[PDB]
Amino acid sequence: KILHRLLQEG
Amino acid sequence: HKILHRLLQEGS
Amino acid sequence: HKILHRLLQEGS
Amino acid sequence: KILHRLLQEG
Amino acid sequence: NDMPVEQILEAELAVDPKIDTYIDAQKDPVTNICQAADKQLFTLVEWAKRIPHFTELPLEDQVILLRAGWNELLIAGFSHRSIMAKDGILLATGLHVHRSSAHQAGVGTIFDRVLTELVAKMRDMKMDKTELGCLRAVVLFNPDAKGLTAVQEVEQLREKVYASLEEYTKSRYPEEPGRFAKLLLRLPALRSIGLKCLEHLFFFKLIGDQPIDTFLMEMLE
Amino acid sequence: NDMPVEQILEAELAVDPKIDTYIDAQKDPVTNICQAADKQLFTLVEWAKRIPHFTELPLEDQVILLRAGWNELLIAGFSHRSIMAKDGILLATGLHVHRSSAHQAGVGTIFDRVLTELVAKMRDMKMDKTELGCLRAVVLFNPDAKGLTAVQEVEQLREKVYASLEEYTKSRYPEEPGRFAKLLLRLPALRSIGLKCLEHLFFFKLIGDQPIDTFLMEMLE
Amino acid sequence: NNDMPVEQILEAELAVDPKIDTYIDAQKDPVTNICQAADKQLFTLVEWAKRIPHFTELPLEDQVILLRAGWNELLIAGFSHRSIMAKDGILLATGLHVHRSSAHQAGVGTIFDRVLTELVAKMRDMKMDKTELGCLRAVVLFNPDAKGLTAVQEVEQLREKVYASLEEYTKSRYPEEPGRFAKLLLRLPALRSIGLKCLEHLFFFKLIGDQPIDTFLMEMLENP
Amino acid sequence: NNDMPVEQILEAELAVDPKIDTYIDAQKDPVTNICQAADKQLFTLVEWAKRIPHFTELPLEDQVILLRAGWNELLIAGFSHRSIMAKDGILLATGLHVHRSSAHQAGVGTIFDRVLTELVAKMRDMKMDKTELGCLRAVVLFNPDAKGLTAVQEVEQLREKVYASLEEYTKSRYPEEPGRFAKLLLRLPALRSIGLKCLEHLFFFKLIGDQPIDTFLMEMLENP
Ligand SMILES: CC1=C(/C=C/C(C)=C\C=C\C(C)=C\C(=O)O)C(C)(C)CCC1
Ligand SMILES: CC1=C(/C=C/C(C)=C\C=C\C(C)=C\C(=O)O)C(C)(C)CCC1
Ligand SMILES: CC1=C(/C=C/C(C)=C\C=C\C(C)=C\C(=O)O)C(C)(C)CCC1
Ligand SMILES: CC1=C(/C=C/C(C)=C\C=C\C(C)=C\C(=O)O)C(C)(C)CCC1
Repeated sequence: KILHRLLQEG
Repeated sequence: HKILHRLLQEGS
Repeated sequence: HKILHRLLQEGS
Repeated sequence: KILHRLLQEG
Repeated sequence: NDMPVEQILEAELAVDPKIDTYIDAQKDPVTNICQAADKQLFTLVEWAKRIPHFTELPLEDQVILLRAGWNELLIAGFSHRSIMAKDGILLATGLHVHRSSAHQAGVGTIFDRVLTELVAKMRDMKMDKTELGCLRAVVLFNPDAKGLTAVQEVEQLREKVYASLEEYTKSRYPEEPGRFAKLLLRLPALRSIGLKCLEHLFFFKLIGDQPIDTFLMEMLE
Repeated sequence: NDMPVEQILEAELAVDPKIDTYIDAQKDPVTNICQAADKQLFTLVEWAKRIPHFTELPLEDQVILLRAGWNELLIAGFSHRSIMAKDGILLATGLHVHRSSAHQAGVGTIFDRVLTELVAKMRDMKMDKTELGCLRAVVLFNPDAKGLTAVQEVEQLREKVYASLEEYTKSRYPEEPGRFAKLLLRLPALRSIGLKCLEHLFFFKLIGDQPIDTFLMEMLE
Repeated sequence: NNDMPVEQILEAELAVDPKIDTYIDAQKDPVTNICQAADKQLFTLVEWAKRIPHFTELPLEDQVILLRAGWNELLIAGFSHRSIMAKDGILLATGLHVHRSSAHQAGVGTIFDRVLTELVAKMRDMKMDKTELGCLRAVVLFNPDAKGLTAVQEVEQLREKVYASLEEYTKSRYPEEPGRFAKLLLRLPALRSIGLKCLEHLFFFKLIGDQPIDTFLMEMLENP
Repeated sequence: NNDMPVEQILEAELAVDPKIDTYIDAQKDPVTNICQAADKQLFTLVEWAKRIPHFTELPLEDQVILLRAGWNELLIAGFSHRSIMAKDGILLATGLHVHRSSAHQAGVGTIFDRVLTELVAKMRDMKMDKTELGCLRAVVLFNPDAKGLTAVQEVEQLREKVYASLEEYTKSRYPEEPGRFAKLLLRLPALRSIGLKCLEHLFFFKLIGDQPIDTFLMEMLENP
């Protein structure tokens, strides 16, 4: 989604 | 069903 | 608001 | 879930 | 032949509402849509009376078909009309109901289904009045409807309708081999949205059975 | 002190419904729940009149508080009562409304929220009548409510209530340092479910504004 | 013609055909019988889907969406068709036969009769074969109206391909009957209606909390 | 006491504090201003969450559920608190100041005043600090009532830990005020009320189709 994106590259 | 019956008789 | 006012006067 | 499970080992 | 698409086109044309502009409502959309429906029910009968052979079915069957079909018949009708709106539906009373009113009034979710699964697809393929009239006729000729006497008669009438539709379609749109399928494949969505509307309507009818008691009314003002 | 938990307990006890068995209804659950509400509104006032200091607020504020608080006050009440049911709520009219009726009647989703976020948690921690009365008092003393005159007065009353609650809690449940928090942290859910109910109620009130026209009624029977 | 060969859809139906030649009539509580058969068939249903051309190239979140939106009509279509071999009853994948009298006694008679008269009898009278059944199911599977699809176009398009292959198969295998393709597609609205009404019965048996229901079925009734 | 050190929550608030010392009052259309600031803050909001102890040990499908359920109250709490520094206005992370007169002219005055009187003024009057703000936000984040959580217990439990640390910090940093902990938690119901009403305004601006809205914000309004 974008949220998933953001939460994985962490 | 009064309304539908009545309407089905009239046209023709 | 008639019902709430009236009820708020009565008890005491 | 179970459905995911089932759909991946394919 | 015997089930001519031209007379089916006639039947649709004869029931377009005579229609000005279309003002909004945002005020009681649900009410407005139910009034439009009641209003269109009268004209639904006249439409049916004009579909070939319909009135030569037994009287009893003519009423079963219309009691079984109306909601899907009315949904198909306003959906096809509403193609020229963006995100709204156009009622026969000349009112336009916006998607934003529909969510505000609590029916957002079934409304969206009408826009996405009916209106938008009717629009993307430019379904014409002839295809719509045929689809409605197929729905009107529902040989599954309970209690029918002339079962086999309705079956033959529906078979007629779709043969003429396929015919009309192959010839008016020969660039589109899938068109006929694509049209029939909208009927499941119609069926489905039809059922969800009736739930809505049964719920409003029981609500309206019984006013709110007077103190509760007072807290709501 | 000055805001004693004992009198708060008294106020709750004085308004338990005098209660037999609890028969189902499955028939018009929404109606039944709205009648129970109307009924409890009368007793809600008496409850309030018995919360210390409430009646020494200006009359005007007493009405603002109760117009602002009732729905959350009534939801908290039936939720706490309903702890002994499994998946249902117990109305003050002695009716039990099953989760399965609530979905059938179209309010399944807010109903489930009541069970999960209120009833089940009230049950898991065994919230007692004293904690419930305090929580309701805190809600009754809402210093954010619009148009209040004695703002600061309500603020002081709510501050009292929660100090006595914390006190009651630390002493009746000293095995549970988190208990007081856990109780206050149910108020957001209450707030939220309260708002969703009022939407429901406004929608039924407009439905009921206007019957269904007569042909439409006839298609629904 | 295209990229959606009916042999492969037929290969799909046949790989999941529970091969059953003797049934036991089951007068006990049919609802539990039907639930267990449905749980059981959910597992085959996924195997079935994975064997449908291009299904498994779809965004995974889309495979899940389709199966979760289509399971109830898909399984209804399955046992309605196996059931053409019974008379007034349905035939479960678990080897049980449930008679209509027994559905009536258990208070689900009406929806039961709707399956007999709208699906089974029609499928039997037009001698719907396994190829057409698979296509119909594949059409139902590739449902581009399902909420939350990310690849809507790919789904639409795979739909179109199934119904192009169906139609061509039909024209070739049954040229006596030029209406056959339409007759097939026109069973889908009943399929949709009856699928909604069964899901309503199920969801309600689940909410009453009494009626058993196993675990894949349960995951489905939580997924809708 | 436990496993949820407030230093680390405070470290979290400070890492996302947009450091801003001069604002421009924005009388133009405030709604677009607020939307863009919200889009902008959604990105920091995720950075913020990832820095909350144990957040990133949660089932991933749970991180998503929490952020998607908590974003609107989380961001409201953020700018309400930065805004204690204004008077009758709010201060956006984008450097704009929106005055209440201007919210009124744009027809969102009522919810605007609710933020001033129920959140900003209270936060200012009790001198809520950044530590308490972070805890409140962490409490809101670890919302065990969110639909679809798989690790409910882990969430509950992390909630409990935040509010245990909060309470102990409060007792120690503000022993003058024994009610402070309660005063903090009692701002959450208003936070919840005002969050619902803003989401209603947003969803409605989205459905009207006119009002701009960027892309992370849009993904949120499609996620609810
Ligand atoms: C879709 C819909 C509803 C029902 C509409 C039906 C069943 C008939 C409307 C026909 C019209 C509006 C006729 C016309 O103007 O041609 C209800 C009321 C449940 C509310 C939400 C949206
Ligand atoms: C929760 C709920 C609803 C509203 C209930 C409210 C706001 C008051 C009920 C109080 C009772 C039932 C009093 C008592 O018996 O103590 C409505 C009607 C929207 C329908 C769905 C479930
Ligand atoms: C039809 C029917 C029901 C639902 C069945 C469904 C949703 C699928 C059945 C799966 C089978 C029977 C699989 C197979 O046998 O291949 C319920 C429970 C409402 C009881 C009434 C009759
Ligand atoms: C409050 C408010 C609205 C919603 C704001 C929301 C949901 C979050 C704002 C984020 C900001 C402003 C982030 C930051 O500045 O840190 C709407 C759009 C209803 C307009 C009325 C006032």
